[PDB]
Amino acid sequence: EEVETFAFQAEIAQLMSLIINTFYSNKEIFLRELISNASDALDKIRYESLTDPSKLDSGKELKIDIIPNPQERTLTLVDTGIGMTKADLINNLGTIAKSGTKAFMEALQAGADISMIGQFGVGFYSAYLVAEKVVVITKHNDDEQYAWESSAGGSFTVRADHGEPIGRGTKVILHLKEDQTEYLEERRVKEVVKKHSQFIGYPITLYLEIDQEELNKTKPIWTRNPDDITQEEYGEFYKSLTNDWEDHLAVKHFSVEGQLEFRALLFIPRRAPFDLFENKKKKNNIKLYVRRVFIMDSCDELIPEYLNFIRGVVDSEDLPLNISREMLQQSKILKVIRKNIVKKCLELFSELAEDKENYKKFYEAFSKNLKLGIHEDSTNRRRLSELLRYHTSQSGDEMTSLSEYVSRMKETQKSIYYITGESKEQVANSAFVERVRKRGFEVVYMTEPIDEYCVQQLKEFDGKSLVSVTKEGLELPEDEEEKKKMEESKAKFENLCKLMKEILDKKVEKVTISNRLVSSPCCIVTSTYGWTANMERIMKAQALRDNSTMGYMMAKKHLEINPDHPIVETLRQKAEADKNDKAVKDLVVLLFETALLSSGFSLEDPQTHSNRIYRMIKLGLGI
Amino acid sequence: EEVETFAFQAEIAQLMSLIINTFYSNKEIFLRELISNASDALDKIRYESLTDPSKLDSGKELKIDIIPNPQERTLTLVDTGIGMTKADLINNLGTIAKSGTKAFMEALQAGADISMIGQFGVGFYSAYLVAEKVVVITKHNDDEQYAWESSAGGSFTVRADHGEPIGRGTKVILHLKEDQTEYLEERRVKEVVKKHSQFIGYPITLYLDQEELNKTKPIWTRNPDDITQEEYGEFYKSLTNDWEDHLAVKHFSVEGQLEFRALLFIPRRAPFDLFENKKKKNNIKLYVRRVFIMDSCDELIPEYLNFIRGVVDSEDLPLNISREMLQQSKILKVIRKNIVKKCLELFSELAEDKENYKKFYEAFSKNLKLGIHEDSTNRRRLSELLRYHTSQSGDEMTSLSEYVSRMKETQKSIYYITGESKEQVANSAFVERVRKRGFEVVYMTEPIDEYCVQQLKEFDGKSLVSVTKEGLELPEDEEEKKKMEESKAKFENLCKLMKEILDKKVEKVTISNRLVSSPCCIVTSTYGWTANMERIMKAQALRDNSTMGYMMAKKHLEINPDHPIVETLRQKAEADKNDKAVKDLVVLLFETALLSSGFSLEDPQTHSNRIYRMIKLGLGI
Amino acid sequence: PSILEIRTK
Amino acid sequence: MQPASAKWYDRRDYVFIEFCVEDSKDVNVNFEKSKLTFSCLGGSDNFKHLNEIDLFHCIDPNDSKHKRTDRSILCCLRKGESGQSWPRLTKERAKLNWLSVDFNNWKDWED
Amino acid sequence: MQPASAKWYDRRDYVFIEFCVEDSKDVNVNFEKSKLTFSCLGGSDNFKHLNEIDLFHCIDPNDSKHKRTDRSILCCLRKGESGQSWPRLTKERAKLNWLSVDFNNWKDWED
Ligand SMILES: Nc1ncnc2c1ncn2[C@@H]1O[C@H](COP(=O)(O)OP(=O)(O)O)[C@@H](O)[C@H]1O
Ligand SMILES: Nc1ncnc2c1ncn2[C@@H]1O[C@H](COP(=O)(O)OP(=O)(O)O)[C@@H](O)[C@H]1O
Ligand code: BEF
Ligand code: BEF
Repeated sequence: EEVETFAFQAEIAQLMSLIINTFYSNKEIFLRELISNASDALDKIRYESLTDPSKLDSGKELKIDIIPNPQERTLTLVDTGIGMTKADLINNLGTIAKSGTKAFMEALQAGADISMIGQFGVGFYSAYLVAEKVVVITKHNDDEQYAWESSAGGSFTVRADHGEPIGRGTKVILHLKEDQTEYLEERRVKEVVKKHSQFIGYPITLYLEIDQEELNKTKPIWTRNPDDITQEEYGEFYKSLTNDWEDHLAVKHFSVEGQLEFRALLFIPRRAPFDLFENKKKKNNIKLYVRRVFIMDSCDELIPEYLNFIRGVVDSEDLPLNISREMLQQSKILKVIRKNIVKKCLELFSELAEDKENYKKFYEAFSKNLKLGIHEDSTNRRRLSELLRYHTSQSGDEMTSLSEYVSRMKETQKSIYYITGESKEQVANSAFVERVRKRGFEVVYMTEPIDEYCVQQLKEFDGKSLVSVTKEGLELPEDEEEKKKMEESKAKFENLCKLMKEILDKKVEKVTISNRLVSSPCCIVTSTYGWTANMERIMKAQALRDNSTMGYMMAKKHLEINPDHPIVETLRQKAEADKNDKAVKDLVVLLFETALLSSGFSLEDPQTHSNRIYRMIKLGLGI
Repeated sequence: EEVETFAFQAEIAQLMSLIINTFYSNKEIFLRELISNASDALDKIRYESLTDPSKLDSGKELKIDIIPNPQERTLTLVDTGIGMTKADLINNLGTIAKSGTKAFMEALQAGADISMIGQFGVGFYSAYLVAEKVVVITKHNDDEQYAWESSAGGSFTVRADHGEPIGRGTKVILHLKEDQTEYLEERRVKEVVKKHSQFIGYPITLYLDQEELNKTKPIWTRNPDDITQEEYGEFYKSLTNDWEDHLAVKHFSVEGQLEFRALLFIPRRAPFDLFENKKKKNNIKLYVRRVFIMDSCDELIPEYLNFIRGVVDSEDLPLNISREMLQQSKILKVIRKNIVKKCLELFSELAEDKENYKKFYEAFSKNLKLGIHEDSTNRRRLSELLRYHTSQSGDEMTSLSEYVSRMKETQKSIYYITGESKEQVANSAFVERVRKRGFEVVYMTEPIDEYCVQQLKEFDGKSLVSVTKEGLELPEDEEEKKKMEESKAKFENLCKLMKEILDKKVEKVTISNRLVSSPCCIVTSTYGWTANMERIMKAQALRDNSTMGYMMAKKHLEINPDHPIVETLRQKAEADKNDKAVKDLVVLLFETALLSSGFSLEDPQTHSNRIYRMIKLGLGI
Repeated sequence: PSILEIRTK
Repeated sequence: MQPASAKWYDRRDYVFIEFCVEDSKDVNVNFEKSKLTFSCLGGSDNFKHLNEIDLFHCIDPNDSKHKRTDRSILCCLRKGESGQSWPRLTKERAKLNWLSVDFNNWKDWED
Repeated sequence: MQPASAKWYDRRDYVFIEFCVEDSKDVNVNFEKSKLTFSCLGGSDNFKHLNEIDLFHCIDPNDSKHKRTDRSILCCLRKGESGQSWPRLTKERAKLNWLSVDFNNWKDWED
């Protein structure tokens, strides 16, 4: 039948109750909104005056001001910007969701040195969050003054003004509520301005007695081309931004172009702050500025957890914002920011590497973050390993790299050897490396608890696999003569192996002969599938580990024998003389226990070993 | 001069662009918005049909429907609600910020128990997130069937429709986009409904053929004194998809300015993902008017109570415009306190079932021991919830409040020994004297017990005193103290002699009062790290390497003044000041006692070499 | 597989 | 002859109510020991809103002010006994379909 | 005569452009290998819009389309070479004041 056609309308009585009650949750960004509007006005007048320099005839110093007057209980914001006429008053302040900034920016030449904040059109009505009836004064260059008095009560009364001349520019006058009087102080206003709008391009002056005590004395240098800034101005900017009393260690300046564009600065601090791995509620390191206005700082998506030490600033031009201008829409975007920040931090480390004078300063403070990223980050595990420095046998006191070990490696070795312990003196003197160091092959010391987690996820390097020296098969590049020597020793030492096995039941899986000892007697090793000897000491002290899996993947101990020690050479003869001798059944157990103490294992009820030692002390004392 | 008075306005195109673009971040909540509207209409008609039951003559079943149609892209949503006349269409669907739901709910008679899920006035226009041309067929009981159509372009047509009858009830017919066809699969719509809009009181039926999506009626809205445990189990199994019945349950409500209902379930078996994911704390959910709002945002539940599962419902909270998060973040500081205070009582009434408490404490002990460390306010309530093994208990764990009742008349502290297993600490050299006098020792074997004891320091007025720390004070007789005094008066030469021998590894050599059979032990100082705390703080892999040198144990050797070996050693020490055997035996004894005390021996190759050297003398090599 | 250091002292 | 919307919250020494009646004409705000009464004639629809609220507890009326404005009529009552927290405004537990709680000034003063 | 604000996004095989002119009339949308043109007559004021965009990379227009919805003129261009990512729409690096990126349907297909 017939079709009636209508037009959409808006309930202008609830549409403002929404904007005031619901959209805005923080009753502090009213000052940010007003400052941003003043900045729009100043940018407008500055861009317009680029053609006819006589526009500044009514006023020359572009600026912003704040004049809290507690006697009147009003927070005046004097200004010297473009202003706006009567028709502009009625068509910009009285129309919800209408903004002259966007219409002005859409009508300027293609490409200009201007970028304005604000496109939605509801920012000004946030000033009734913390204020009574508002009063706006204005003076354009093509009109006279016009007082504007509204109270968000369905009315706004433009009228003629007869007060003092302003020359050129707005003068907002709020009226703070009785309980919100706490924004007329020095401390609160300073904190809000510094937090939100510190990087505004025009001077801000707080007239409170009169002392023009400027609040914006730092300037954003990430906009300037990097080639223009000296390596010392970065230091001043770092000191001002972070309050640190020492200059930065390294600095990175890069930009990205495409459908997502932003600029970024990355400073590596000199000395790592204490309590670095504790604060889980606030990390706020990589701030996010959109058109030089604070947006957010706390979002793990910005940078992985293991890059917590990097402190910098990231600025973007046209990201999409929530209606409150505090949260980032399309939270899937951050997967590009993270991917672009990480691969640049790694290039920063790579370029810091070729200066081996302060790499010690960097490493001594930030080694743990690298060794944790190797465990967690599964994509950069290749480029994150070449930045590791490890103490080796053929070095002494100076740390060396894995790429130096590979460069010094023997022509016959087919793997990289390493040993895990508690300190360096304990590791160097250990029994396992006695044959590796005797042949001449280098060894890698790993004296850090995080090294076990680092080497679980590392399996090779430059095509060469990391094989330990406390596991089952340590295939030395052995000469063929020692093959037949091993055959003779094996065929000459069976009975002792079975006799030791039958006394060491349910403790050791199988007693074998050794190929990694030169002077020390029997040593205890573990099996391939399962935690190593040292890792048990860690995993049994984590204090947040389930108790069900301890007995499932523990270990498989394997005793060994050095076929040259007199202690075992005579023991074999004593065993062959009488395989059930009591002294043998005590000596083998004592030797097993004192070899177990050599490795990084621990016993159960060591009192049974203390008593064994005390009894044979009493034997020597004649008691 | 003159004061010109005007009135505010609103630009329609900009407002529409705002609402479409920059309000909602998830394009998948149009379905919950339309389902909320459907349930609003159903509640309207269900309330209307009370006073005048003739309203249900045009149809008597209350339901919701959904009919995806892939051949021509639509997504129907059939209802049986109050419907809308022409005036309602014109003055509700054409005004941005006007809501008839609020006006209807402002005219309730006195207190009618009906709750609607719309206040804002915007949210119908969230359909244009995924829809090209919405069509709303409608039929009230007063005015005939009208067809409504708009492309959200500042225009909408209210036709007069002669098509098929509906009887009574609206029928939204979306026209989905070209790349938004993904919302017609059974699985996708089923999952979206299950996640967002599951707990609504009216059946939802997806014609693919009547698989009602919501079979589980809510039970937190019923008086808890009317629910049997079988219903609680059957609701737990549906809520958490668990094949195992629950273990405990709490049902409390809070009245006042901030009101809410809550259920709390304690699972039977601890999941293997605790302390692991540390990304999403989705255990506790937040419902407002039986609609999903947000999962647990961190401060809802403290970390040490991560195992609690439950649901929280409320009738009035300050929701954001997107209805996806609360506005004021001060609510989640009172809700946390209320939930914690309720859980710490649920545990208390769980305690009195001794046969049932073991099944809980066997799997959820680490959480309590961490809460003692972190919850600085609830230590006096997490202290009586601990059970520990003792020397006079065998295989039956006992609580500290049971220990205090068995205390001797002369006891002035609580003794405790810490190690790495029960077998070691049962036979260690430290308890050899305390056990002798019939005193009750408390065992502590888990690593988290080191953090637990470090922050307790008290119980019922008693102070926790370790047995590996210097200064242990046992009730002694007058004869005993003078015997110890004369023993100290006859062992100064040997004490200073062996002190001269070492002079670096230990700082004193005293006379013992806690050893009976072991000749010598080692105890640390009172201001430092315990013997086992040091061994624990060298396996964190993320720590400050510097601070170990400043807060470190300060060893203090000890000697049993009656064991034969040291008694004979005193003879050789006084006879000759620098006999080789003496200066070897003291080092050997020190290292042997250093191994037995749980200390990480330094450079064990030397201690091994000593044994390998002195076995040869036994064999005469 | 997770490093579970717990802030101590 | 219909009730007007409202919002309310409290502090340590005062009670606050905000009757959202835009463009208020002929406002009759009346306090009392245990009863409250509001009567306006506002807006374009030209109804005569009337609110009949029963008070929870005794309050001092001679130290109570109302600050009329073009957007609301804010009432600020003086609490009777210092520190007595109010769990609800009206005496009867039954819900009032218009009166809500203003959560943008709500504070946990009795921390 | 002024340009009309637009938004654009892309996928693995098509470049999408959506103009923003409500209640359009007699729109003349014409594609070219390297250039796009658009000349509508819409709005309440009966104003004239005109957008001439130089395409960044060659495309085949024979398989293009558009759908004049009463809310927006959604164009859709067929990418000439599959998989070729576009960093920007226009040849000239200078920013256009009326062109943005539709971040609601933006998707990192290159993954
Ligand atoms: N102090 C000022 N000086 C000049 N113009 C101003 C001032 N304050 C506001 N305006 C103008 O009034 C409008 C601000 O309204 P508002 O609702 O805040 O929208 P928006 O923040 O999106 O610009 C804009 O057209 C802006 O140019
Ligand atoms: N299926 C429906 N049946 C009855 N009324 C409906 C239906 N869909 C929408 N409405 C009406 O349309 C309005 C909802 O519009 P909307 O913009 O979504 O606001 P709100 O969600 O805040 O109620 C209400 O007046 C509601 O009664
Ligand atoms: F404050 Be407006 F958005 F510039
Ligand atoms: F969709 Be409305 F909020 F009921």
